[PDB]
Amino acid sequence: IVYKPVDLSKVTSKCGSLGNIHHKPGGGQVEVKSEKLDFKDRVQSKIGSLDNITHVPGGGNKKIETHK
Amino acid sequence: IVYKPVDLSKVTSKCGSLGNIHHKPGGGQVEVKSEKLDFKDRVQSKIGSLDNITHVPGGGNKKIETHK
Amino acid sequence: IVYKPVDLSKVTSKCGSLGNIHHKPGGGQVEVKSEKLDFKDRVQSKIGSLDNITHVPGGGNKKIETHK
Repeated sequence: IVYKPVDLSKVTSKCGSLGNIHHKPGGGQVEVKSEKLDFKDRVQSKIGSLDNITHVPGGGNKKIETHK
Repeated sequence: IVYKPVDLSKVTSKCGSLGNIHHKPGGGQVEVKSEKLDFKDRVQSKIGSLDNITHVPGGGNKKIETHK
Repeated sequence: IVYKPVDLSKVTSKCGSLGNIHHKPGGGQVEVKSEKLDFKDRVQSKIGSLDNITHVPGGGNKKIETHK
């Protein structure tokens, strides 16, 4: 009996922002004015002219193999 | 009995924003005026002139290979 | 008995925004005026001129193989 399985296989994930070009991007003025506001539970707020956001919860790899 | 399976295969995920060109992208002025507002539960707010978001929960790979 | 299966397969996914050109995209002026609003439950709000958004929950790959 000769048992010589060969695995050269590639499992690859390229997830998120990759190889992009952003030439001279520009956010104009942002102006937020607030008066007599009332809040009675949690507040999350974000303010800003130019944003570039990447989230990657994904992109995981799994490779299960078995020989008998 | 001679057993010589060969795997050279590829499994590629390529997910999100890839290889894009943004050339002089311009966010205009953004102006937010808020007066006498009442909030009795949770607030999320985002304010901005130019925004670029990539979100990737996906793009995962699974390879399974069994030999008997 | 000789057993020599060869796998050269290329399982591939390309999901989201790929290889686009955005030449001088211009968001306009955005003006939001709010007065005397009541919110008895949760609020989510995005305000802005020029948003690029890519969301990819999908694009995953599964490969199963068995030899007997």
